[PDB]
Amino acid sequence: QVQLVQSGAEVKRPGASVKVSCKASGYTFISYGISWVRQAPGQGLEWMGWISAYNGNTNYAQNLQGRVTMTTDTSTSTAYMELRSLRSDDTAVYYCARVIPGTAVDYFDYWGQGTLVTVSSASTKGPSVFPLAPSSKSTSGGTAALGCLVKDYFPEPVTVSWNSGALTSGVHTFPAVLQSSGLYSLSSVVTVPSSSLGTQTYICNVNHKPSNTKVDKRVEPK
Amino acid sequence: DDIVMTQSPSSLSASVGDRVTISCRASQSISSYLNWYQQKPGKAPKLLIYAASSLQSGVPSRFSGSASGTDFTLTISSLQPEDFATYYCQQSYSAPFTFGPGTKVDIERTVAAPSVFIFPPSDEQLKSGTASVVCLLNNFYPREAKVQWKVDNALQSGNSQESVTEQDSKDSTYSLSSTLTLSKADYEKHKVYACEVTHQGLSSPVTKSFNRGE
Repeated sequence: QVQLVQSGAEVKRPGASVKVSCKASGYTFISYGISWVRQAPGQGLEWMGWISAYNGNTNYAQNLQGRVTMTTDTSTSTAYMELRSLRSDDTAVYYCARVIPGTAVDYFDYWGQGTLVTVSSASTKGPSVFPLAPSSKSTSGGTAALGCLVKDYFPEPVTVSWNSGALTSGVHTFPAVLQSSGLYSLSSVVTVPSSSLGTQTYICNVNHKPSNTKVDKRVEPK
Repeated sequence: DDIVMTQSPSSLSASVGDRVTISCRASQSISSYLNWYQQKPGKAPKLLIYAASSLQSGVPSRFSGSASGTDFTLTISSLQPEDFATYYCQQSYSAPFTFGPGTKVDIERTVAAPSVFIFPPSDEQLKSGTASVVCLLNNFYPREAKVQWKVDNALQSGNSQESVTEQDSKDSTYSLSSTLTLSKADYEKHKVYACEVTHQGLSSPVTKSFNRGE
C-alpha cells in the first residue's frame, strides 16, 4: 500500500542548506516521479518541482531555480530535496508526492507526511511560563477561565497538559504565534467551575524538549 | 505562464447530507488540466479528482468534478462527517504548477456568541519589563470575530496577535486568543485596558476590561 515516509523536522539558520528525504514503499519506484510541494504556516500549497526517477530529469519552480536540487536514488527508492541559501520565509512543511507517468494531466496521487523546516537566526531558548489567573474578570456565570502563557521560546514545539493529563475537558491550547522577536509564544486555557477555584488545584505542565525545559505551573486565583 | 487559481467561496459551512459545491477559476485557459485535493489539519493533502472530472481510485462516488471554460466545480452530493476539510484546486497546464488558496468546509451549527475573558499581565512577567494582556473568546460560531484592544479608549493597532483553535470536536465551536504586548513602561502609562469583541451572536459588542493595579 503506497507510502512515502519523510525525514524528521529540521531547524536551520539563514544561508544554510537543508536536505529532506522521502522513502517510498509499496510500488515500483523507478516507474514514477516525485514532486515536492511546500506549505508555509497557515498558508496554501506551493509546487517546488518535479523529478522523474527513470532518467533523473527535473523541472524546478522558477522562484527556486539555482537554489533547489532534487535527486533520487533508484537503488533505495528514496527521493531527496536539497534547498540552499535558506531564508526565513522558507519556513514551511515540505511534502513529497508521487506523480504518475505518461498521463495527459499530471497529478499527485500519494503524499508523504510532511517535514517541517524552520529557518531562523534565533538561538534555542526555553519559555517563561506565566499564569493567566482566574478572577472575577475571567468568571462567567459559575464558570471561570484560567490558563498559562508560554512565552518566548525557540524552536517549536512545546507541549502543554493540565494536571498531568487528568484535565482535558474545556482545555484549549492555541497554536503558537511567531513574534517579531523571532521567538514563539502560545497560551493554553481551561474553563472550570468557579466554585472549584478555592477547592481544587490547576497545574499546566509545559515541556520544551529542545531546550530541555520542563515546567509545571500552578495557577491560583487572584 | 504564472497562472493564478482563485477559489470561491473562501469558506463555507454545511451539514451532513448537504449538497456542497466549490468553485475554482483559472486566470487563463487551462483546458481540463485541473485537479482537486482535500486536506485536514496536521495531515497531507489527498487527491480526489484529476483531469477536471476523473474520480481518483478509492475516492467515494459522492465526489465529482466539472469544468466550463476557466470555471471548475467540485461537488459533494451528500456531505459526510469525514468531508469537513479544506479543498484545493491545482492546475497542471503550465509551470509553475499552482494551487488555489483553498476553500474550508466547516460544520454548520447554530450561532454561538463567545464568552469573553480578560487577563492582566502577571506580577511575575511585569518584573521582567514586559506586559502581555490576554483576551479569550471561548466557544463561538461562526468563525468571524473581531477583537479590538482599547487602552484608555485609544484603539490599538500593530501590537497584538491572535490565534484560533480548530472547530471543536464536541460542540463545533471556535475559540480565539488575542494578546496585546506592551513594554512595562508603556503599560504603566495607562489605566483602562479593554478588549471589545464583535460577533454576530452578540446584538452589541461585548467589552471586558480592567483597571491596571486593581
